[PDB]
Amino acid sequence: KAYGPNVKKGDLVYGVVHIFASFNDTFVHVTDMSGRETYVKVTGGMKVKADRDESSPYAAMMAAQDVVARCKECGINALHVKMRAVGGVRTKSPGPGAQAALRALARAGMKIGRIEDVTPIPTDSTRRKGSRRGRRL
Amino acid sequence: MTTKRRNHGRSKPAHSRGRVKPIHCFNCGRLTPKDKAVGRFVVRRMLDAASARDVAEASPVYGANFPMPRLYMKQRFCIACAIHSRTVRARPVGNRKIRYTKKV
Amino acid sequence: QAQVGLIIKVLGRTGSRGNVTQVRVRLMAEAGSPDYNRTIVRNVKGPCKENDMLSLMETEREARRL
Amino acid sequence: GTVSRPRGMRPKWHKKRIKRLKLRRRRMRQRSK
Amino acid sequence: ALGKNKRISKGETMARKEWYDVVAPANFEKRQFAKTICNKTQGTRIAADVLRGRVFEANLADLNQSAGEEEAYRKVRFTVQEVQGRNLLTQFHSMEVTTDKMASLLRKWCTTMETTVEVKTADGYTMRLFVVAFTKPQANQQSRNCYAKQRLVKWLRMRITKMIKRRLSKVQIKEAVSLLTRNVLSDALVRRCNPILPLRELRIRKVRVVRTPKFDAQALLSAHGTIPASVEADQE
RNA sequence: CAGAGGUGAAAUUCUUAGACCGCACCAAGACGAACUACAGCGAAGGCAUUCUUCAAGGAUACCUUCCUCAAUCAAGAACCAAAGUGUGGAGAUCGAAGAUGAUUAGAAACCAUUGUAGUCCACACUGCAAACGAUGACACCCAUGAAUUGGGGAUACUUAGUAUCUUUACGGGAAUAUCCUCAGCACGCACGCGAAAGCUUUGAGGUUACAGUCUCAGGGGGGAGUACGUUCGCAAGAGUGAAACUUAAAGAAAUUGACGGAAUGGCACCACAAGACGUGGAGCGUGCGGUUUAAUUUGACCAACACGG
RNA sequence: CACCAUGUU
RNA sequence: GCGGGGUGGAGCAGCCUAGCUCGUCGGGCUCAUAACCCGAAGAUCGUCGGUUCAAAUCCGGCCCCCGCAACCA
Ligand SMILES: [K+]
Ligand SMILES: [K+]
Ligand SMILES: [K+]
Ligand SMILES: [K+]
Ligand SMILES: [K+]
Ligand SMILES: [Mg+2]
Ligand SMILES: [Mg+2]
Ligand SMILES: [Mg+2]
Ligand SMILES: [Mg+2]
Ligand SMILES: [Mg+2]
Ligand SMILES: [Mg+2]
Ligand SMILES: [Mg+2]
Ligand SMILES: [Mg+2]
Ligand SMILES: [Mg+2]
Ligand SMILES: [Mg+2]
Ligand SMILES: [Mg+2]
Ligand SMILES: [Mg+2]
Ligand SMILES: [Mg+2]
Ligand SMILES: [Mg+2]
Ligand SMILES: [Mg+2]
Ligand SMILES: [Mg+2]
Ligand SMILES: [Mg+2]
Ligand SMILES: [Mg+2]
Ligand SMILES: [Mg+2]
Ligand SMILES: [Mg+2]
Ligand SMILES: [Mg+2]
Ligand SMILES: [Mg+2]
Ligand SMILES: [Mg+2]
Ligand SMILES: [Mg+2]
Ligand SMILES: [Mg+2]
Ligand SMILES: [Mg+2]
Ligand SMILES: [Mg+2]
Ligand SMILES: [Mg+2]
Ligand SMILES: [Mg+2]
Ligand SMILES: [Mg+2]
Ligand SMILES: [Mg+2]
Ligand SMILES: [Mg+2]
Ligand SMILES: [Mg+2]
Ligand SMILES: [Mg+2]
Ligand SMILES: [Mg+2]
Ligand SMILES: [Mg+2]
Ligand SMILES: [Mg+2]
Ligand SMILES: [Mg+2]
Ligand SMILES: [Mg+2]
Ligand SMILES: [Mg+2]
Repeated sequence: KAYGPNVKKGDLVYGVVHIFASFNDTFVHVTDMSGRETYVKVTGGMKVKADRDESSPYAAMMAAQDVVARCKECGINALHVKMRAVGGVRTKSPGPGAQAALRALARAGMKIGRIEDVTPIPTDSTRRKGSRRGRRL
Repeated sequence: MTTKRRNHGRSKPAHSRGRVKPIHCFNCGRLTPKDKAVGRFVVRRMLDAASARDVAEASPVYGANFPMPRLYMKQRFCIACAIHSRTVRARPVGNRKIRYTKKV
Repeated sequence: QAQVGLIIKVLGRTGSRGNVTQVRVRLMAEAGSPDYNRTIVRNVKGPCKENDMLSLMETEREARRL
Repeated sequence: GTVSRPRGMRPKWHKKRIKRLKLRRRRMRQRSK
Repeated sequence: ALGKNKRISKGETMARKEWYDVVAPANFEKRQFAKTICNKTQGTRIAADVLRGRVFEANLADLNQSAGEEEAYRKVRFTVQEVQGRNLLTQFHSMEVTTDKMASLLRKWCTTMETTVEVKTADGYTMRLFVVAFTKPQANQQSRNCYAKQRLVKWLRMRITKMIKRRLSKVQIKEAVSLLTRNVLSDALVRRCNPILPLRELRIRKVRVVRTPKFDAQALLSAHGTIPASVEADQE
């Protein structure tokens, strides 16, 4: 398939994987180092049929394995990691599929570069959803 | 009724200040005064021990010398949310006055 | 298609009703293989014990600690 | 529970009833004077 | 979820792409960092038109092979200024400490002092610098906190502003980038500010270019020295 | 490039007319995270980015000045979160009302997607809050240990110690260590006090051994902060404020039980799990109830019903 | 963190 | 005068040869009621005729109820 950069066999060609793991879905998005070009984007909802399971670790692992397949056709063999939670005024805790997706990429044979946490952190914020009494569940 | 806490459950003495601006609870978003909310600063590893060792094998940068990044986040809870998540539990009347000044 | 694993430590009875046992299993693979001496945590249904053997099918999912 | 036994409805909603009743009586005397 | 979409219209991508090389200015050890793909020129859409202005982010430790353990927590951004064949000639865009390292410097019984400095370089670059400093207890101190007096905080902020303005306004953007990458400016800041207030750590958290001069091809060429060749256009 | 969103699970909703996601930007309005503390400032309400500004305010220092000028208060005056009102702006976020989707026996509630007034600013009103320390103001006495904020001083005995770090310009500096001191918010804790919970130089102590000074309010529970009158307010309302009548308690703090869709630790095949064999469907025996009858004698309703042997 | 309403003096 | 409607105990479909829901009954679940679970019964299609092999259905007459008209002087 080739479709890759003119480099020596075995050389590390680096992409950036953006892992957005909320509590409803997991995103496995592979771009370049500028972020402008996207080689591939597979989500957990692309892998399951029930809404309740799109955020499951198994769905994230399945989506990560799909990404490694396509990355090989692109020529990308190494990835810098940028993981994020919902952020903003919402929760900053990463979703269940964040750890599963990263582990799946490592086991699938793709080299892991630098890892960073890039959830949007406001230095001050608008009002969060819900009343002053919070979500009454 | 009877006064449960001399503190009244917050950190605002009678002549220290009038109003402390509220914060949104970490879980449910309830507005609670910042001196009253249960505040925990947690340092969390990005991956567990099994997952960290797998990612380290495939990482030319991370290994025995370079530690992997951690998660730093100050969490402030509503009283109800802190009790439900078990970060704080009801205590016997005698033990209610026990205070901790550092993470243990 | 099914990898054989050996139970090396019983961690306890997990879940409600105590019908599931969490164990640490070492994958029995030939030397030089990537899965050599790989230990994973799994959930087991049925009476199990140390030094028992399991057919794991897939060996990627790790059970949550409890 | 944070207060003692009320012996009646919630006093805040009892206050709202009285306020609504006071308003209605005020308008009724307007259309007779 | 799969097979759930109802309204779809409301009524080989790789084949087109061509690989390019991103080149950092000559003041960095690893000149040809990163590699990107752009649509091949087709029609009136010239590839270099959409390639100009892209911002690439790389770790400083990867750019400069110096294992000081401090460069591994700094990201450097570059803006594509000119496309020369298959090489993207870049200019410094911004520098920022990684989120994990910045969040780990906070302590709960000390004063966090922040300074924002806007400086104009000699070649017409406007840079906004963000400096964060932390107070520390003394060696024999027994107090429960080391909060700083507001008078000393304002003095520290003013001295930082003066030193950064004086040091960076008389240099070019290339020299200013070197001053920031090798921590020569940071070393002098913490040396001249510690007598004001005992400082646990003084760090330039973020540097951003906010205004650029008009483009100059000769200026870009002199900042890149000997441009390494690119083999992407070369037949495999 | 085929989903995204959202939930306990969903749906309303968005999406090949390209949603979501990714990178660098632009606009607009809010907000000032971490640092943020039984910390500071303010009469209270309140107050958190930086720089430049304008009037203040407190503490401390003083062998400066002065000479009862004070304390507390009807009347009177000013200020006062949020919501609300008027007129102009602004309108990102959130969001009373409303809409739609769920959940439900019902649900116009809680949950989901939205959305008006609002939320923000200027000017003018309103004067209500668990406006709380449910604790009026001024003054006196008052035991102990560890701290903290600001300013100073030192390095029945005739006088009793001590350091560390940085250091080319808001710099004869800054922060620390030890000791003392005045003022401020407080913590663990001696008398004494209290119905108790608790309070304690921060009194709720120094009170039947009842007197430092001034002032506000209360007199069983309801009716009711209602009616009437009146003042103020654009309105919403606010202040003032009864009676007839009704009632034996209402209420306070603690104790022991019981209970909790609160938590912790255990336990049981009259519990479950893994299972077995059945019962519930058929015929029939028997007990119980109904119905019937002259009478169908009667007890018993997990712990009654092949039980009263 | 689905749904659990009531009990003649 | 014109148009339209009568259907299980109630409310409505099918009206161009019997259905739903509520109710009722039996059994479960509960200490018990409700909610919930499993089953069952209940229908001259308003009456009188006609057409047709066969009429709730198609064609007339009859009894209630329902609307729209009932104007110019
Ligand atoms: K989901
Ligand atoms: K697009
Ligand atoms: K009011
Ligand atoms: K028994
Ligand atoms: K009840
Ligand atoms: Mg979804
Ligand atoms: Mg709850
Ligand atoms: Mg104060
Ligand atoms: Mg207040
Ligand atoms: Mg608290
Ligand atoms: Mg209670
Ligand atoms: Mg109570
Ligand atoms: Mg009371
Ligand atoms: Mg009442
Ligand atoms: Mg201090
Ligand atoms: Mg800040
Ligand atoms: Mg307001
Ligand atoms: Mg307006
Ligand atoms: Mg219900
Ligand atoms: Mg109703
Ligand atoms: Mg509804
Ligand atoms: Mg409904
Ligand atoms: Mg609604
Ligand atoms: Mg409606
Ligand atoms: Mg009041
Ligand atoms: Mg209070
Ligand atoms: Mg007070
Ligand atoms: Mg009061
Ligand atoms: Mg008071
Ligand atoms: Mg102070
Ligand atoms: Mg002092
Ligand atoms: Mg007396
Ligand atoms: Mg009375
Ligand atoms: Mg008024
Ligand atoms: Mg008037
Ligand atoms: Mg009005
Ligand atoms: Mg009006
Ligand atoms: Mg025991
Ligand atoms: Mg069984
Ligand atoms: Mg049977
Ligand atoms: Mg039977
Ligand atoms: Mg029988
Ligand atoms: Mg028993
Ligand atoms: Mg028996
Ligand atoms: Mg009832």
